[PDB]
Amino acid sequence: ARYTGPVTRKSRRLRTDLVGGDQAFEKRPYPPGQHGRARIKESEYLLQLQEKQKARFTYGVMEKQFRRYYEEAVRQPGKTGEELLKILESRLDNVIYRAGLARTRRMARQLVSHGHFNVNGVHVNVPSYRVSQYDIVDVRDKSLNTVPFQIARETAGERPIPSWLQVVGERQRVLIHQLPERAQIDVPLTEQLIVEYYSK
Amino acid sequence: ANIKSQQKRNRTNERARLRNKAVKSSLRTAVRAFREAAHAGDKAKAAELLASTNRKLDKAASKGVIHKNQAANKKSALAQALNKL
Amino acid sequence: AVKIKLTRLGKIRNPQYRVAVADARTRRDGRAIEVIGRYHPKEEPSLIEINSERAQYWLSVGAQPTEPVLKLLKITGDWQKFKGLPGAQGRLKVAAPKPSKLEVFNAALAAAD
RNA sequence: UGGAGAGUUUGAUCCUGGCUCAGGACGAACGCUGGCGGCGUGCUUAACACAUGCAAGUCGAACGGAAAGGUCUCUUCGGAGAUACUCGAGUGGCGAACGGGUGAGUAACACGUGGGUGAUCUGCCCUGCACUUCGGGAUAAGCCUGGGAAACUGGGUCUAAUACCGGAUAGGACCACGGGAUGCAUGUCUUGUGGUGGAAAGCGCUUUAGCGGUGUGGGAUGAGCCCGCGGCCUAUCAGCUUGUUGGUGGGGUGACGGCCUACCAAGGCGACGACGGGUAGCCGGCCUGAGAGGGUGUCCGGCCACACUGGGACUGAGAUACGGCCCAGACUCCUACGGGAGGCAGCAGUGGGGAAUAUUGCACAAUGGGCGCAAGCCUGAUGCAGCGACGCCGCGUGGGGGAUGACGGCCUUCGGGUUGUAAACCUCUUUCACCAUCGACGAAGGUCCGGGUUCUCUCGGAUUGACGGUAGGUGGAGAAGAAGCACCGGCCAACUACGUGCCAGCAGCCGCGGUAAUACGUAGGGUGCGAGCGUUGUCCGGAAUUACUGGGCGUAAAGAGCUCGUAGGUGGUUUGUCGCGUUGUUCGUGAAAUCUCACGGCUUAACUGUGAGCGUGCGGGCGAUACGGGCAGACUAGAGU
Ligand SMILES: [Mg+2]
Ligand SMILES: [Mg+2]
Ligand SMILES: [Mg+2]
Ligand SMILES: [Mg+2]
Ligand SMILES: [Mg+2]
Ligand SMILES: [Mg+2]
Ligand SMILES: [Mg+2]
Ligand SMILES: [Mg+2]
Ligand SMILES: [Mg+2]
Ligand SMILES: [Mg+2]
Ligand SMILES: [Mg+2]
Ligand SMILES: [Mg+2]
Ligand SMILES: [Mg+2]
Ligand SMILES: [Mg+2]
Ligand SMILES: [Mg+2]
Ligand SMILES: [Mg+2]
Ligand SMILES: [Mg+2]
Ligand SMILES: [Mg+2]
Ligand SMILES: [Mg+2]
Ligand SMILES: [Mg+2]
Ligand SMILES: [Mg+2]
Ligand SMILES: [Mg+2]
Ligand SMILES: [Mg+2]
Ligand SMILES: [Mg+2]
Ligand SMILES: [Mg+2]
Ligand SMILES: [Mg+2]
Ligand SMILES: [Mg+2]
Ligand SMILES: [Mg+2]
Ligand SMILES: [Mg+2]
Ligand SMILES: [Mg+2]
Ligand SMILES: [Mg+2]
Ligand SMILES: [Mg+2]
Ligand SMILES: [Mg+2]
Ligand SMILES: [Mg+2]
Ligand SMILES: [Mg+2]
Ligand SMILES: [Mg+2]
Ligand SMILES: [Mg+2]
Ligand SMILES: [Mg+2]
Ligand SMILES: [Mg+2]
Ligand SMILES: [Mg+2]
Ligand SMILES: [Mg+2]
Ligand SMILES: [Mg+2]
Ligand SMILES: [Mg+2]
Ligand SMILES: [Mg+2]
Ligand SMILES: [Mg+2]
Ligand SMILES: [Mg+2]
Ligand SMILES: [Mg+2]
Ligand SMILES: [Mg+2]
Ligand SMILES: [Mg+2]
Ligand SMILES: [Mg+2]
Repeated sequence: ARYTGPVTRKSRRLRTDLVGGDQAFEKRPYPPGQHGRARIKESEYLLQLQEKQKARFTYGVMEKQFRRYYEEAVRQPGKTGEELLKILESRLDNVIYRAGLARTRRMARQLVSHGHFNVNGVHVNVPSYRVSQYDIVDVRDKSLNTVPFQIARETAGERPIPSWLQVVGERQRVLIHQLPERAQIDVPLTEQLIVEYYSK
Repeated sequence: ANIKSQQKRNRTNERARLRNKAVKSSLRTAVRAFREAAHAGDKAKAAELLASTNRKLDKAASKGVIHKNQAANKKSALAQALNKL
Repeated sequence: AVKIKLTRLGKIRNPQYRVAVADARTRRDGRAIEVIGRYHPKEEPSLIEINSERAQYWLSVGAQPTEPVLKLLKITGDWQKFKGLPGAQGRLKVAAPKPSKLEVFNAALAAAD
């Protein structure tokens, strides 16, 4: 299942703008509802729950799928908040966002889900594909001369492309150099509170 | 019975029982006759009914009626009754 | 007596197999006496490995192979070097060596520059 | 590489200490709701009673034969001709002791683990050496007849064999006396002489078809028996045992053995729990946990036990003999009343019990098994499908813009706030379903017929797939067919209005409701999840509330009224030694699966393959001697005189 609801409503509760730029946010940066402007009680469980909610609705990942990401983030060496954002970033719909082939996160999910992309010449239609090192992310030969794909051509300059992937020319195909460590990950969220949420 | 081969085998398990029982009873009435001559202290028939009792045991062991380690255990016991008389 | 047989231990639509030495009075996935190989009949040629110094031990001592394992020991050549046939070299063939994952990535960087 | 706390004793406090909750899991059930696919899984209670079909056969290359089919016939026109490929019934060989099910019994060498067998067995398979030799008498079937209601059965004639029985020759059978090797006491293996003995079988042939038979040395596999250590509650069970503990002479067995028997000795076990009572199949594993521990034994895999209840042998290499035999018992059924028949804890299925668990499905294509030289036949093992959100995993129910921030609902301090970029509207894209169409991999094989030096082998073809016209590819059409459930006083994320007035009712705790209820009922709003969400049952955690890791006992629960002493636990200084504990290292073992790591394959993931760790242990060889302990001494500080 997907959320399929209002997107500003879960950017107002978390007090943090989740999608890239929003005018409905910053007119009302307080949580929604009829009791929207009230003084909230700053608990410790609230700081740990809402920080996990920043990570789910930024990426569009349900709870029984986000929990399995934690079950292998704590089990790999290194840290836990590092490798949690590493395996969340390598989802293929998040690759289409960072490569500048989509406007928001919810259309980068459809363009993978409706089957507009290959990887190694293999037709994928799952958003939760985890790209490894040296993967090419190619677009289908049929899906050129298409309206949402030609709008991603001239608009390849307004958002920064991270250093862990590379976009090339007239073939809009994405080359994955390595899995990103920390620095080229965009930060609306702190990472140690998601690790402390599941410790309860 | 119910299976076609099982009626076949019931008829052959009884042919084999009547065959083997006649051979085992011939061994018991030939070891016993040695025990008469050995208990009387004869040494005349006991030296030559041993040679016909052990020969009946080896023929019963080649016909599958008794096992070969059973024939060896009965020939060793009758021969050690001869050497002590 | 002693057989050399296969053991189905894959998924539902992926019948993996192992070449295993077992008694005839045993179910398929029972205790093998010794596992000596494997057979994956889903790749484009096949994926066949026989240990070839343990398959010579069990054939010399009396293990009767079953009829689909007999076709495998003729292919790898372990049957011909036991009965003394002139097909003693292995006539098995491996899959086509694909260009590796690093090679395609360097081919794509040079394709743009 | 891995440990979280909160509420509640009081007017208030600090300790002690119970109770309760948040977490995870499930063979599940119930409630509301419900789109799909992948993959697992599904009588936990009555080892309760079972209708119907199926679940074990096969060989004419063992034998007599000719009931069925195809041929050669004579020829009635619907009967004759075994001579003849093929074959019902029958004899004979092998199989039927495997596979499949269930957890009633068992507290035991049943199981796990490591050994012993100088105390043993082992069909078929592989290999070394000899051999495959003379005869004989019958019988099933067939045919003719007697008894019986049936199930079935008596008699007379008649015919074979790889059926059966009797001889000749053949050491691993026996007895006596010797050598040569080894040790772990009985002994064991190898050889020599004398005296005694044991076997069998042929059939087929396009004319280098071919399959078998028997005695033995040696392997391989399977199995039996014995022993060390390991895993439940109970002392409100304290005396159990007479073939019981041991010896000798016999008997028995595949084999050691009171396993059995006759005499002789008077032992054997027990406070380290004998004898008894309660319960339970055991393990790899599974769930929880920071680990140590605690609960459990369900799928899968190993082993054990049982097949309507209780006993018993037979056949065979091998028997708890599930779909065998005999007897007794209970219960169904036939009968002419004399007598007979049956055992789903095989796969589906019905009744019943119950909170609750499915189809009287397809296929022998793949893999395993039985027989056969082989083609083949058999296989409810198995491969699959049907059904149930029962569980895990994955994806959808739209996406990008969009303020005059509309209508409606709700709240208001009557200015507005909120649902809310959410709708309306413009616009883009078809994953899944939906329609049309193409169409698999599982099959370097199974068969036939061409080329092959025989074995083998391909140029290369005819054909052979239950799942299946499925998965998957392609084409079409349009936002089109697709969201619910609990909770919102604290724990614990999320609050207002109205109805209600100790009533109706809520609740896990302590508490809420007696006319302004953030706790009851409804609406709006919100939060957590999402094809699910909640309740109940059950176990682990939190519980350092059984504490070894890891607690206590002056007054909170807790020092026996006090001493003496048995078993047990514990031990000062020092020299030497053995190397049991301890410790180092190495080989054997610790099955596979599951589990952690790393790559690889299903579009991802679950799932699956491979490699390495893990397997805390246990056995064998070789090192170390500080400490503990055993052995042989010394010393005076503790203790006694
Ligand atoms: Mg899900
Ligand atoms: Mg037969
Ligand atoms: Mg008599
Ligand atoms: Mg004896
Ligand atoms: Mg008080
Ligand atoms: Mg109070
Ligand atoms: Mg319903
Ligand atoms: Mg049951
Ligand atoms: Mg016949
Ligand atoms: Mg035969
Ligand atoms: Mg059985
Ligand atoms: Mg005759
Ligand atoms: Mg002779
Ligand atoms: Mg003879
Ligand atoms: Mg007595
Ligand atoms: Mg004796
Ligand atoms: Mg005795
Ligand atoms: Mg029981
Ligand atoms: Mg703990
Ligand atoms: Mg079981
Ligand atoms: Mg069961
Ligand atoms: Mg029953
Ligand atoms: Mg016998
Ligand atoms: Mg049977
Ligand atoms: Mg039955
Ligand atoms: Mg049944
Ligand atoms: Mg009922
Ligand atoms: Mg088959
Ligand atoms: Mg087969
Ligand atoms: Mg389902
Ligand atoms: Mg339900
Ligand atoms: Mg399509
Ligand atoms: Mg709160
Ligand atoms: Mg009120
Ligand atoms: Mg309420
Ligand atoms: Mg509960
Ligand atoms: Mg504890
Ligand atoms: Mg508890
Ligand atoms: Mg205490
Ligand atoms: Mg004290
Ligand atoms: Mg007091
Ligand atoms: Mg007190
Ligand atoms: Mg006192
Ligand atoms: Mg006392
Ligand atoms: Mg002591
Ligand atoms: Mg000391
Ligand atoms: Mg293992
Ligand atoms: Mg992968
Ligand atoms: Mg695995
Ligand atoms: Mg050792």
